Amino acid sequence: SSFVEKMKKTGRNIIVFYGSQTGTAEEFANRLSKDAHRYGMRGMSADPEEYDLADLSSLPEIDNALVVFCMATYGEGDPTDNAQDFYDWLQETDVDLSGVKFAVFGLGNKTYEHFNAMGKYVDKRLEQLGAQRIFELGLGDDDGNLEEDFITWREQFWPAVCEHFGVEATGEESSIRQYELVVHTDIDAAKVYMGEMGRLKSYENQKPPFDAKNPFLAAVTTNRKLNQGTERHLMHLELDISDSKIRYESGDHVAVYPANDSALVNQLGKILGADLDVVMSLNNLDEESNKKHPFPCPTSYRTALTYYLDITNPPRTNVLYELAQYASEPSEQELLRKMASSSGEGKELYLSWVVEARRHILAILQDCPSLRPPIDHLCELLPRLQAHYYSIASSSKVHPNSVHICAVVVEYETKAGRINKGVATNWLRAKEPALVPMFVRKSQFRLPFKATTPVIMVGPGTGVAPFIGFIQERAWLRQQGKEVGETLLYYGCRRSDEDYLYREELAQFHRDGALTQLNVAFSREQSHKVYVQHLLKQDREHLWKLIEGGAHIYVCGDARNMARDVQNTFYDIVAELGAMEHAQAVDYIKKLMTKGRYSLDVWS
Ligand SMILES: Cc1cc2nc3c(=O)[nH]c(=O)nc-3n(C[C@H](O)[C@H](O)[C@H](O)COP(=O)(O)OP(=O)(O)OC[C@H]3O[C@@H](n4cnc5c(N)ncnc54)[C@H](O)[C@@H]3O)c2cc1C
Ligand SMILES: Cc1cc2nc3c(=O)[nH]c(=O)nc-3n(C[C@H](O)[C@H](O)[C@H](O)COP(=O)(O)O)c2cc1C
Ligand SMILES: [Ca+2]
Repeated sequence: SSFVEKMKKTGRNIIVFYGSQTGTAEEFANRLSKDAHRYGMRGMSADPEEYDLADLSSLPEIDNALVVFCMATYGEGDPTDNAQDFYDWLQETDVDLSGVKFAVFGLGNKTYEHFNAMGKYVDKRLEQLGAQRIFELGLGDDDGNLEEDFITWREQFWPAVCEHFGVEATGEESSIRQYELVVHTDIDAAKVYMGEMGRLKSYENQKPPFDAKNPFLAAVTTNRKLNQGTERHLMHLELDISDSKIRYESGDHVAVYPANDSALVNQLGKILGADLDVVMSLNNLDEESNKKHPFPCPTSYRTALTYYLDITNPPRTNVLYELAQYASEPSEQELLRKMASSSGEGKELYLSWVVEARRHILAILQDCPSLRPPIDHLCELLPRLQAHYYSIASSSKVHPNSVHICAVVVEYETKAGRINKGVATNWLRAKEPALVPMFVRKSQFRLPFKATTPVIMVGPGTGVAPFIGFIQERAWLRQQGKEVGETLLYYGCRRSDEDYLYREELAQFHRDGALTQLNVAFSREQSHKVYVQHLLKQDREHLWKLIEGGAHIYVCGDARNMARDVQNTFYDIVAELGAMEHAQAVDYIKKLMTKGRYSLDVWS
């Protein structure tokens, strides 16, 4: 299957590939594909992995061929896994792509080292190869508002396509269902999905290998509150992976498929007067597509809203639009409709009423009571429930049959006056010591190859997680008689008497000599604030010495402000004691990252 041939046979001329890991690039690519119709074109969205991009040179065979790439960037400016083959292709190929027309929208996050590196590389590479850019590279920023970055970009993409191929707005704009409903009245239980992903019964009859499509149901053997206060809830979990064949190393991530709050799901059924226990199936009206269902079908609505659908984040604009038609009351519909406009008051109303106020789907149906959409249409609009990532807090050398998690429970109050709860954390929190569907995702965050190499670990708050495993492995290495270099932890929290994670464990590790140094910064213990970077600055002399000697630096935690301040402080350090300019120090540090001596495991 050549993607070009498939376009020819299904009559399409616009193909939008998506580089996606948590499914955002997918919806974006899907939304572009459906837009084609308004401009007299026929487009399709596709997963690059399922094809050979070297076929891009056969695109001229289709009249008015146009390829659009929605690419997301991951770990150290790399391609999502489904686009690794494509990336590999782009670097070794020197094929001539004259005649190919393209546009690229990258999904990125300014708070990461290589911002939108994938999108930038694809766009730059296609031009070098000869293709013709039909519109400027799009730079979505998940730190600002990705959605807005998208609709803004889209609004200027279509017109630009219209002007190049000589087409126009068919005017037409009638919401088209992508799936068709079918109720299953006479259905056996052995044929109904109860929340497993991929293969039916995969949860009950567990067989390896276990990965994202076949999660291992680990038993929760330990779940204890790590902090003293009751204002927040930091917890430590231990997951049994015995009999799973799963392997991991300190630094890797453990992902889990949670379930929504059962009461919130019930509230939804009640505000839609829908019997959630009705088994059903949603079939793709495009018989030639691979996505026969938006999620494992057949399955009840309850199972769908609890295990396969994201009903907690703020809905994207295109979702608020389709739902407007179910708003009888004049003023409520008004509200919803505009919320999709590019800019104007509509952008502002969306950011304020939906995003800032953090209104989820229920919250909306509650603040627009006239709005009574059918449960099956909603089930098609909403995004999939994603796996959630946590930095493994254990060393496989010490706990080969157990994966540890250190996490803070997300719970806060919204402007709208509701109590918002985090899906995975509240779900994990209610797990009594009983199963969690998980899988390990390999990372590049790793202890030095040589045990004698020093390590500087900077992890405030839950950022301390991967380091708990690092410390265990380093203590275990001293025990096996190996010589180990210095091991310093720069931890931080608010008050030694409230959120000091693993206080006794770390204190004990230090007493034993495993932890060479334990430096904690309490940000709210005195007048002003003490952060990890301040302690890092004070130790400039020693850190420089270790750094000049070949030490490995690790930073884990808040990506927004922490990661950048800690890095700014390491800049100053190298600049002050390295006898060089700031800009040379920035170079210095950035070189360490490429040598693998300054590793980052940051999130937000
Ligand atoms: C590679 C990686 C590693 C990670 N490692 C860890 C780890 O070791 N430990 C850990 O605890 N977490 C970690 N995280 C964060 C973790 O994956 C989840 O995002 C977190 O546990 C929250 O999930 P949730 O499902 O409970 O929240 P969700 O339901 O997904 O909700 C989260 C969203 O709620 C919003 N939010 C949170 N607090 C507020 C507030 N006061 N006001 C307004 N909005 C708010 C934010 O917009 C946030 O994006 C990691 C993330 C990545 C990508
Ligand atoms: C582990 C991880 C690593 C990331 N690395 C980068 C990065 O290097 N550069 C960047 O611009 N954005 C980075 N991001 C942000 C994503 O690119 C952004 O959230 C995007 O919307 C994800 O798209 P997806 O849902 O389609 O996979 C990262 C996100 C995660 C969870
Ligand atoms: Ca010290």
